[PDB]
Amino acid sequence: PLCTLRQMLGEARKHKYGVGAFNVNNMEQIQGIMKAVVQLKSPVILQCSRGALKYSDMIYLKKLCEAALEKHPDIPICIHLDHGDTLESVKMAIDLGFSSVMIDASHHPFDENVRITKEVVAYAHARSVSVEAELGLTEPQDAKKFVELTGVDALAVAIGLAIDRVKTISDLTGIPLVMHGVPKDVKDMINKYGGKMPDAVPIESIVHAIGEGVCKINVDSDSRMAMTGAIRKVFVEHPEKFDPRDYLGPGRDAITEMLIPKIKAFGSAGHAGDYKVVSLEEAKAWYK
Amino acid sequence: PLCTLRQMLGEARKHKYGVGAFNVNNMEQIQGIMKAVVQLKSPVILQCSRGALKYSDMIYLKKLCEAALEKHPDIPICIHLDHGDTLESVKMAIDLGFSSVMIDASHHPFDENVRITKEVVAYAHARSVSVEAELGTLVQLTEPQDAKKFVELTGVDALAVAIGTSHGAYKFKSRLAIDRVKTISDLTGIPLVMHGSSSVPKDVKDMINKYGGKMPDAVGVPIESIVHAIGEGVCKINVDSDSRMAMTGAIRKVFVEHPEKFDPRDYLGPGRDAITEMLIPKIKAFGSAGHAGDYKVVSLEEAKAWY
Ligand SMILES: [Zn+2]
Repeated sequence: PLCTLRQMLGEARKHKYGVGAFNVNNMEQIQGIMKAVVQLKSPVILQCSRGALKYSDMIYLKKLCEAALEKHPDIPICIHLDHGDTLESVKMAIDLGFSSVMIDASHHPFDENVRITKEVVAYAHARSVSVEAELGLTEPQDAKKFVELTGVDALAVAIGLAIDRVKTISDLTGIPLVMHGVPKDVKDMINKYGGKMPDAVPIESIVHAIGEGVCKINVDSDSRMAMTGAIRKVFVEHPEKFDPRDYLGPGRDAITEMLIPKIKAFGSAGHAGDYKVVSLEEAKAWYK
Repeated sequence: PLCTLRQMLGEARKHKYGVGAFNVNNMEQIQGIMKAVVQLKSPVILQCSRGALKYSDMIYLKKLCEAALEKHPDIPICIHLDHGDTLESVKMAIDLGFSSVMIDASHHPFDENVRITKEVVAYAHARSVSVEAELGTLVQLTEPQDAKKFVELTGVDALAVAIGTSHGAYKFKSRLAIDRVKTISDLTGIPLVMHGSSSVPKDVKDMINKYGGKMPDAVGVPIESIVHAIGEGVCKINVDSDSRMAMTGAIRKVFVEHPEKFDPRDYLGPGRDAITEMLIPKIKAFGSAGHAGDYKVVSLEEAKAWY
């Protein structure tokens, strides 16, 4: 059922596991993600940026998310606006039926980040909708003050040695923390088949951080790369094929295969049935 | 609004135009088709084969079609099951909200085709849903007198005819039977459908081959031939390979010119736009442009009275 971020991450915090939050932009991406979380009976957060909403003209993505919610009634599913920039973007998402939003004003000075975030929280909490915010190396007492002044349900913090910082931020704020954004397999495949990926690019570190309070792990690039590597492989190996199902299907399955190990490591496997999901309407009571 | 094939093709037949019926399998393909028909203010048939519904777990495609219906309220849009094989596949499509279904029993002897088709017609007409059937294969070309008898015995709303086309991008080695079309049209009195009608336009094929694809001998139906058939009674023209080639060609181009890109929106976006650009002159040629505002669409519930 549609689930709030507050309830889904509160459960993860209480049982020391993290939930993957996967950016989705079209049908094959949502299908690849849901096959993994359903196979591992894990809750999931589907997230969409304002750009993803533009790409799908808003309505197509809303309807694909309704499809997931209907096809897998027993999986807690949070639909979340990633990297929201303004109250106007938040209103737009809540209107589409989202159950959570991120208001990212972390590039602003502290007081202005608080001002903008507070306004979003008032609007969202009145509808039962959860709010994630960010504060950007983060003094734990500054994190505590920010959460006190704003009332956000979750806090993305600048992470990095200092794992007791994560622990301290989690203990002082008392709320779920979020960790924002590269497999050899995917990387090698893309280059093998014509790609030119940056020389950029550790799971253990993420596991370590979950144990101290990180409850939401954002994954976007990895899925994009899995799909692209799979399509490039079909294009080289079978150049006569032109039906999109012939390369998007393999791309959809690469996403699922790349996600299974991650979900297992984050620890949310098996937890989908742990709690009765609270509706947005019943959630309004949490905020009085 | 959601429209029946009987209404949409009846208008097409009365005014001597044809309506493109485009297979869709996902979001970007629907978006590409809708942008073209909305630009041209034309009717449109979005069709989903049983394979497309498998690919989309049924519900994702049902919801994407709803998104199209909601986003473009004033365009008559028929949601049609392409190449249904059994009454069970037809009940499934109707349950998903479709307004039209094709029952293809053309590979069965005449009497069996008639029997399987009658079963579908009874269930579909009882819900106001239109029915397309096929007599002739694709090589059994359609016999005009037999087509007249089949329609009288089945009551279908539209008949797919066999005149030389076929599915796929390699329809000819380097033709067709359009004289039969007028005769079938006159004898049956109903809208006719032409399957395997992608044209494999030059722009699209050249792009695939320029950027690593291997389709040097792809050949489609010339647009002039389809325009001629429309003038003789063809009202629905099925197009699938052309959209597939357009998307694939555009993705291949991005992959070569910009090997650094790996976000699917960066290549499926250009894919979607290529479908739209490919469809615009085709829709103009079919003659359906500017006709989306011609009639008030009858709901499936009201359409039950027709039967
Ligand atoms: Zn066909």
